[PDB]
Amino acid sequence: VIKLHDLKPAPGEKKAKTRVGRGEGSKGKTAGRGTKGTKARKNVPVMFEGGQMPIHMRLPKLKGFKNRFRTEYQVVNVGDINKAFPQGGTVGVDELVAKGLVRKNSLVKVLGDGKLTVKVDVTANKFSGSAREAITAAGGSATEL
Amino acid sequence: MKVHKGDTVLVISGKDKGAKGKVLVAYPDRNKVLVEGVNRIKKHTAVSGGIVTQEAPIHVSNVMVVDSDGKPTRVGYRIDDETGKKVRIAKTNGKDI
Amino acid sequence: TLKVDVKTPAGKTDGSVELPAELFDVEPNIALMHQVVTAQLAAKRQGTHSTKTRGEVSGGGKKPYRQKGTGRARQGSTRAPQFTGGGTVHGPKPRDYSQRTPKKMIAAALRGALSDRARNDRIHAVTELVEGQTPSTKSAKTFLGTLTENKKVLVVIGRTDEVGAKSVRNLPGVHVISPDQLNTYDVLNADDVVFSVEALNAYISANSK
RNA sequence: CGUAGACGGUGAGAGCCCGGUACGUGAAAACCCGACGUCUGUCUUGAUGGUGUUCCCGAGUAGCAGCGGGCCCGUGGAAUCUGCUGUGAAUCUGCCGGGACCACCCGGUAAGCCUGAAUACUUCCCAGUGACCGAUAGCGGAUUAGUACCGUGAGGGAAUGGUGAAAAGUACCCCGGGAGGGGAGUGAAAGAGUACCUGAAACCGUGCGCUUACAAUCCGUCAGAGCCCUCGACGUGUCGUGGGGUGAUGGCGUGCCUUUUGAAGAAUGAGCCUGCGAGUCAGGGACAUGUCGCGAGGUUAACCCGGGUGGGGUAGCCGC
RNA sequence: GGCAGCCAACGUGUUGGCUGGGUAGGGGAGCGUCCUGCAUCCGGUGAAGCCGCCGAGUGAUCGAGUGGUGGAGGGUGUGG
Ligand SMILES: [Mg+2]
Ligand SMILES: [Mg+2]
Ligand SMILES: [Mg+2]
Ligand SMILES: [Mg+2]
Ligand SMILES: [Mg+2]
Ligand SMILES: [Mg+2]
Ligand SMILES: [Mg+2]
Ligand SMILES: [Mg+2]
Ligand SMILES: [Mg+2]
Ligand SMILES: [Mg+2]
Ligand SMILES: [Mg+2]
Ligand SMILES: [Mg+2]
Ligand SMILES: [Mg+2]
Ligand SMILES: [Mg+2]
Ligand SMILES: [Mg+2]
Ligand SMILES: [Mg+2]
Ligand SMILES: [Mg+2]
Ligand SMILES: [Mg+2]
Ligand SMILES: [Mg+2]
Ligand SMILES: [Mg+2]
Ligand SMILES: [Mg+2]
Ligand SMILES: [Mg+2]
Ligand SMILES: [Mg+2]
Ligand SMILES: [Mg+2]
Ligand SMILES: [Mg+2]
Ligand SMILES: [Mg+2]
Ligand SMILES: [Mg+2]
Ligand SMILES: [Mg+2]
Ligand SMILES: [Mg+2]
Ligand SMILES: [Mg+2]
Ligand SMILES: [Mg+2]
Ligand SMILES: [Mg+2]
Ligand SMILES: [Mg+2]
Ligand SMILES: [Mg+2]
Ligand SMILES: [Mg+2]
Ligand SMILES: [Mg+2]
Ligand SMILES: [Mg+2]
Ligand SMILES: [Mg+2]
Ligand SMILES: [Mg+2]
Ligand SMILES: [Mg+2]
Ligand SMILES: [Mg+2]
Ligand SMILES: [Mg+2]
Ligand SMILES: [Mg+2]
Ligand SMILES: [Mg+2]
Ligand SMILES: [Mg+2]
Ligand SMILES: [Mg+2]
Ligand SMILES: [Mg+2]
Ligand SMILES: [Mg+2]
Ligand SMILES: [Mg+2]
Ligand SMILES: [Mg+2]
Ligand SMILES: [Mg+2]
Repeated sequence: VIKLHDLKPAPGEKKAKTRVGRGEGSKGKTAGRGTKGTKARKNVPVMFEGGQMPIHMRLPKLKGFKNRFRTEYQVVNVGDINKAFPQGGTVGVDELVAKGLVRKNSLVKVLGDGKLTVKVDVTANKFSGSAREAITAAGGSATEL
Repeated sequence: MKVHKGDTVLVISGKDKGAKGKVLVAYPDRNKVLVEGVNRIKKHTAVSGGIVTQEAPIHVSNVMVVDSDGKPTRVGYRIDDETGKKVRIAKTNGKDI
Repeated sequence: TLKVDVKTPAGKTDGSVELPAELFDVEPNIALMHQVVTAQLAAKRQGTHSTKTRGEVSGGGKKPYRQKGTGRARQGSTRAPQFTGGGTVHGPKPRDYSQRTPKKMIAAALRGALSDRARNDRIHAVTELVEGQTPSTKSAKTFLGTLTENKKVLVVIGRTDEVGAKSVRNLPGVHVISPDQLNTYDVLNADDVVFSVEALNAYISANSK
């Protein structure tokens, strides 16, 4: 028997809003700024530390460039494949998308950190030596496009 | 407005409720109607000066037209297919007034 | 797992309706439903109100008088917040309070409210409210009076049914909502909730799909 | 009663009293957008697919040199666009773009012209809405309002709403030259009489109780006799787990806020009251703290459809 | 004799041990006003505002506690 009357917030979900400079009983005459000063009037810049050159100013820059033409992939773990494929078999980009391991559009790569014990046929783009050896030892195949 | 000159009206509220009277003039601009015998007042006039009694206007909504049967009644309207004139209707009986 | 006898205006039972547990048997969540209803009212409210600040009032952009020699207190503008008839210190602006609530939040809150409703046994089945091609508010009033005695009743009617909605519109303590327009605020507001057969079927199918 | 229980007024909270609301109807004449019959204009001297070879397709332009602007680009290694000033190209194995630069391959044809649809804006008009204000607020302006008034100027710029249900706004008599008043009457009330609802505080008195004219004082507090009033039991006043108003007389006693190491300070501010007057606000902005759901998954913006807060929306986002 | 914080034992809040002066400043828990939601209720047999008396709370206060003016609107509760 709950009406619109019987609606209550969670305990502690509501914290009281502080009214600053609303009487000397709680917060008075200074509003949490204390005594006189520029912090008592407006503010201080974040990058300003008293006139001396800041830590973002007396430090060298990092060398080298960012390589705007970088090609990006996403690793898929052999152990994760083994866990998600107890039965095993052929695996492809659509299958991995359905399994939700990588983004649908993104391009995939695999590595052999985990262990494989189920025959899995892997279709991918870039293969590493460890994943290749794991696939070969698990009695399966893995072809790269 | 269905409360027109020459009609007979019955007072609903006020000290003169339940009394019958005859309408004299109507003020559509302020929707106030003047009926003799109701809203008794006293006026002091000095030119030859004395106490004189005149009729105080009453708001039109406080009266209803009484029918020929002696019963106050709402007013409806009908359309005559002969000429196209509009005649008022006593709602309780449907007769024309 | 609950069953309700469908009822007819003639007073005869039509069939049976099965209610799944996973939709109407969840434990109530007072905090969640409170948050959702608060967001509902926050969205309902319109944020149209404004005042004029010191920079928007008319005229008085020049110094009232000289600094020294006047003898009175120092002032800078005729329209300062200290002055009467001047601007306001912090003036409100036209604004909105739309609060986005996640779909699981709203769905879970509605499901909790409906589960509590089914627990309190205020859900019913009606094949049709009034006779077709004849809107009659009096017939609907008599039907609802016979069916229940609570002050407020909520009825869910399909969109294509117009006569029932038109007949039931005028009465004040009763409210009508299409099954696609059901919301937690109206669920909580009314005392009794009634489902039409088509509306309940559509709602259940949409939930299960 | 209700397909109308929106909203105002009527002598107090009215869907059944009226103004009116759901719902229907209705235009002689005029205006803006939407079809349906003389007449006008073009070409069917034209059209479609098929085998080799001998001035035009936008010029003082593209581009270049200097000097400057605007794209994040502030002469930096500086592409692209534009402009001022001088020079100045080809017509297709011609060009310029592809972020000082080019060989082979790769994509488009500059100096000519216009073109609806998504968008921004609201002086004006209509219909509505408001966890917007209710007369020092809200537009300066609910009222002679951009009026009075100030300034010869560009201009600046005010204050001033409420009788009552209706004027039924007090006949008449008396004091007074009038102003002003007292009765009598109107009205529910005149402790609503136009200086008009409610009428506080600063403000100015009257009457009553007590105190004070040997008295040295941030003016009060703690004791405290007397006088006056009050409540019960008991008689003429006396006590009683008594209150009230005054307080003669003794102890203690240096206003408040600032800024200060330091203030009663002879340091600053306040003549007083009534209101007005100060951490507010927007962002898929960011961090950390409680709270809620799912979970290796968590989720949406803009936008589409419901007089409704709902349903859709995988573009992105954050860790794995 | 009473209130309040921390802590230990046991319990579905009692007992026991300590602490409680504080500006700037931090943390925690609340009072009151206006405006909305709803369950509902008060009010011309007198609401709000106005002026007192008596009470009660550790506080901002409260009294669905009453007296004189006033004649038209407000309130509990949980929320925002
Ligand atoms: Mg200092
Ligand atoms: Mg200071
Ligand atoms: Mg400081
Ligand atoms: Mg300006
Ligand atoms: Mg001011
Ligand atoms: Mg203003
Ligand atoms: Mg907020
Ligand atoms: Mg109404
Ligand atoms: Mg009532
Ligand atoms: Mg009303
Ligand atoms: Mg009426
Ligand atoms: Mg540059
Ligand atoms: Mg360049
Ligand atoms: Mg060309
Ligand atoms: Mg062009
Ligand atoms: Mg356009
Ligand atoms: Mg006022
Ligand atoms: Mg002048
Ligand atoms: Mg009388
Ligand atoms: Mg006065
Ligand atoms: Mg008055
Ligand atoms: Mg004295
Ligand atoms: Mg003496
Ligand atoms: Mg002294
Ligand atoms: Mg002393
Ligand atoms: Mg002394
Ligand atoms: Mg102060
Ligand atoms: Mg100093
Ligand atoms: Mg100091
Ligand atoms: Mg000093
Ligand atoms: Mg002095
Ligand atoms: Mg000095
Ligand atoms: Mg000084
Ligand atoms: Mg001082
Ligand atoms: Mg100084
Ligand atoms: Mg001074
Ligand atoms: Mg002065
Ligand atoms: Mg922030
Ligand atoms: Mg958090
Ligand atoms: Mg949606
Ligand atoms: Mg203890
Ligand atoms: Mg302390
Ligand atoms: Mg402090
Ligand atoms: Mg009364
Ligand atoms: Mg009374
Ligand atoms: Mg009272
Ligand atoms: Mg009154
Ligand atoms: Mg109120
Ligand atoms: Mg209250
Ligand atoms: Mg609440
Ligand atoms: Mg609150």
